[PDB]
Amino acid sequence: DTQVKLAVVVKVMGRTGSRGQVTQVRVKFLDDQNRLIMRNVKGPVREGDILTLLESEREARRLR
Amino acid sequence: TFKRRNGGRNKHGRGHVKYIRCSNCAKCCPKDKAIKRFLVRNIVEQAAVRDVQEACVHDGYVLPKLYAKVHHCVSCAIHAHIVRVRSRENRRNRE
Amino acid sequence: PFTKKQWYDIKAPLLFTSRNVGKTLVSRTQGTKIASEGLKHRVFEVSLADLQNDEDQAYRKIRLRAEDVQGMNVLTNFWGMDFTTDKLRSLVRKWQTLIEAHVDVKTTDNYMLRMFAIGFTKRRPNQVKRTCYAQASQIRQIRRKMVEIMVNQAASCDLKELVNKFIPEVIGKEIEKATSSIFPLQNVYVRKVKILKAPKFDLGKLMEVHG
Amino acid sequence: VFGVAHIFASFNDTFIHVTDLSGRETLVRITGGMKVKADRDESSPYAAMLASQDVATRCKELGITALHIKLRATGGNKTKTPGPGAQSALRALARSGMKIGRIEDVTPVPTDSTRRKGGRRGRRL
Amino acid sequence: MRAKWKKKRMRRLKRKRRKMRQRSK
RNA sequence: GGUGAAAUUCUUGGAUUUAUGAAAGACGAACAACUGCGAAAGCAUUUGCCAAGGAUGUUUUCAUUAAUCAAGAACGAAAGUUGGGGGCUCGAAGACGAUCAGAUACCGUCCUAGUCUCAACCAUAAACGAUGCCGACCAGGGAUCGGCGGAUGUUGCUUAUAGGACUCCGCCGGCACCUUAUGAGAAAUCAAAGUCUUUGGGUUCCGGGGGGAGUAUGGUCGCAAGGCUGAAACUUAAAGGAAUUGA
RNA sequence: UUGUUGGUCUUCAACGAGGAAUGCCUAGUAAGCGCGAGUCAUCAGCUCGCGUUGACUACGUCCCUGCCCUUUGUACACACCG
RNA sequence: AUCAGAGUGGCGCAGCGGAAGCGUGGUGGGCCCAUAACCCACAGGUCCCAGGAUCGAAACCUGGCUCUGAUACCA
Ligand SMILES: [Mg+2]
Ligand SMILES: [Mg+2]
Ligand SMILES: [Mg+2]
Ligand SMILES: [Mg+2]
Ligand SMILES: [Mg+2]
Ligand SMILES: [Mg+2]
Ligand SMILES: [Mg+2]
Ligand SMILES: [Mg+2]
Ligand SMILES: [Mg+2]
Ligand SMILES: [Mg+2]
Ligand SMILES: [Mg+2]
Ligand SMILES: [Mg+2]
Ligand SMILES: [Mg+2]
Ligand SMILES: [Mg+2]
Ligand SMILES: [Mg+2]
Ligand SMILES: [Mg+2]
Ligand SMILES: [Mg+2]
Ligand SMILES: [Mg+2]
Ligand SMILES: [Mg+2]
Ligand SMILES: [Mg+2]
Ligand SMILES: [Mg+2]
Ligand SMILES: [Mg+2]
Ligand SMILES: [Mg+2]
Ligand SMILES: [Zn+2]
Repeated sequence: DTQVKLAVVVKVMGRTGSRGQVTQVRVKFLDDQNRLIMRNVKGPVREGDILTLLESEREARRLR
Repeated sequence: TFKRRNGGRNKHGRGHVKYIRCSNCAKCCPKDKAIKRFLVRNIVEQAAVRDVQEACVHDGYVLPKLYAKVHHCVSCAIHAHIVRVRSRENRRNRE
Repeated sequence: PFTKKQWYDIKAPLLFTSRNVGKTLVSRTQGTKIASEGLKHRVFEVSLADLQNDEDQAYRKIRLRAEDVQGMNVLTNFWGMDFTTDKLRSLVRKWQTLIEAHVDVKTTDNYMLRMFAIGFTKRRPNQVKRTCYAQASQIRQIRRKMVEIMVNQAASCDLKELVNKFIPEVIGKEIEKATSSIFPLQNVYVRKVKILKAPKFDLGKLMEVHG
Repeated sequence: VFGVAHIFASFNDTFIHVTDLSGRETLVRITGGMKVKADRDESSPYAAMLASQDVATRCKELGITALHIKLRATGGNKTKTPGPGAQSALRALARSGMKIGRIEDVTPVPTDSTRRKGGRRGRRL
Repeated sequence: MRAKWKKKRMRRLKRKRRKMRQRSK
């Protein structure tokens, strides 16, 4: 099974996608405040938003 | 017109240089002309180094690097952005 | 399908400080496919840093063959010596000369084995030159000395103390010091040892080397 | 307790193959194409990680805690670099909860090979 | 390589003409 | 497995994978270079043998024996031809799978001749530095390969030294490179493509608008494919080189 | 008069939110609502203005269509519809 | 002579009772500066003819019709 994990956008990196509709941010896990990983988010997002992750493992790559 | 003084390859005093196969398309390209890069890259990138560094049994374990010497024909190197079309003046720069 | 397999403990000979290399598993002894002498010839791959607990030699992959099985205890003798890929590909680099040698050699017990040795020229301090190459004649002088030494240092009593020359790099630094009035030669090693031919069983010798 | 994990991560697929310390017994062998349905995406890091988690479960039920890793590309007279699934397999076998004993590369590199497929002008598309 | 292929065409036509002349023997 | 995606293909007579070993044939990675050797084509695993070779060194020898070359001759990538050997890989032709309006293609699969080797042929390549060879003069510089000479100052070297490794300087000889006109050129560019209307060191080959055409014919060489030699009628006002501005 | 237009009664069609395609739009904006003027003896389903009610989404990108500048190739210059 | 086979959109073919299409051409739109390709629709039909059986037929049985292929041996 999977458990929904909760993360915080700590810095926002850029705008990926063909049409720039996706942002790339670095998130930080609230339970383990040592695991910082890259994710892609759809929709407006600033520094400090809390992102819900259905799975935690998937980690984006630079300029994905 | 003659684009370059070296003819596009590094051959002086020889008559024949053995060819090599392009790493992407297998095109035969002489060794002195192909675009040769030596890549020393890590086993995993830095987002996923520590969740292997914490799973090392031994203290002081150093994760290897992969070393590969990659050749490209002119077409594949140009298309893969390994080398770029430069201006007439900056073509002469070998640095 | 795994309720029919027993584990065995594999043991390396006493010339290696740390022992008990690991655990293998075979399938429960059935007549005709009895495990004990049915397999009897597994080869295992263990680093030398697990056999001497010093990390300055995490390269130098030891290959160990099974010569006997004593009741859930697989006895093991030395089969081969190699490098790890990362080690060898760190050593070869542009602007320097690589010297290769190999020789077929006999030890006093009828073991035929092939030694491959590798070296590279050393730049000195205060060198302003941008390369360090030998002249294919110095190359030949070094390779001649390299095979000479490699055969005179081998052909000693047993693989026991031959591997006791491999462990602390007697061959390598002896070769470096021997060819220094020819060319400096940093990073000299015995890159591979392939044993060409193993004579017989010789059961007593196996416990002479084991424990 | 140790088993050795041969990750053969080529393009078009990734194999996670865990075997004993002699390579002579298959503990569990799961490939990328088992965890997906479309051929295009067998090599995807997603299939690599699903196969990794599955072999993790099959291994911790066999008493092995720590795995020795032997990475491999296709090699031979072809590409020497691991595919897209090699990295994900290590990442997931490490984060899934298992120890990694030692890492090294087994891609077959000829000291020189036979001729490679395609012809003199190469695969041109 | 139209020059090369034109050369091939001329080669073919010359072979054909030779065959007519040798058949005339 | 393969691909952008697929299919042909293999597969519970177990494919792909893993491990140890054997056989076979081909290839000689990395080192490997604005580096070497060779008349060019070309030559990259070790060791041994055989003859050959350039450069350096020289207070050795001969004494003009030389340069370039009709005739004539040696060598000459790959493909190709004939016959043995071999036959891993890749693979003209071919058979299928796709793509497409069609696809006798590009892409994928299976493959024949071939690729390898021996004996005999063939004699052609963008066989290119698109630049024949010998000689003289002409500018600056730093590298680099071979040899030699001269320097104190250090080696994990060496019964001490000498020497080998490195540093600095110089001279011959190579492969090249960088900066510059006082030069040349239609310019691109070139330290030789300079020393040309202020035109003459020697010699061989070779061009005379574009096509027709490397064609026809005759000769000659070849087993053959073809090689060398090589027109005319007719036709046509441009074809072409370098650079500039635009698109 | 092939009904100018406005009234009265009667007649009660298609149309069940629309295939491929495609347009305009970033705040008092889109959309909804009506009013004025032009035309004008009469005729506004149009155009030009005006107020009224008043949002969704984004705060990007160069994927498609194009535009500007640079470098590059060119056998194009009526210029790639070459 | 007897028998097996085939008749379904203007053409070639598929259709397992619940019952109609595929491919190609036709007409009208779309895409493009335009033409082909390509996209979307709309119109097409005595399922060869007559019976019967059957919840239910172009299909199953029978009968008549038109085209194809066949066995036709000892004198
Ligand atoms: Mg030379
Ligand atoms: Mg050549
Ligand atoms: Mg198998
Ligand atoms: Mg050399
Ligand atoms: Mg080699
Ligand atoms: Mg074909
Ligand atoms: Mg010629
Ligand atoms: Mg020429
Ligand atoms: Mg020449
Ligand atoms: Mg020198
Ligand atoms: Mg010099
Ligand atoms: Mg003339
Ligand atoms: Mg002429
Ligand atoms: Mg031009
Ligand atoms: Mg009116
Ligand atoms: Mg009005
Ligand atoms: Mg109007
Ligand atoms: Mg071009
Ligand atoms: Mg050009
Ligand atoms: Mg023009
Ligand atoms: Mg056009
Ligand atoms: Mg139409
Ligand atoms: Mg059209
Ligand atoms: Zn390529």
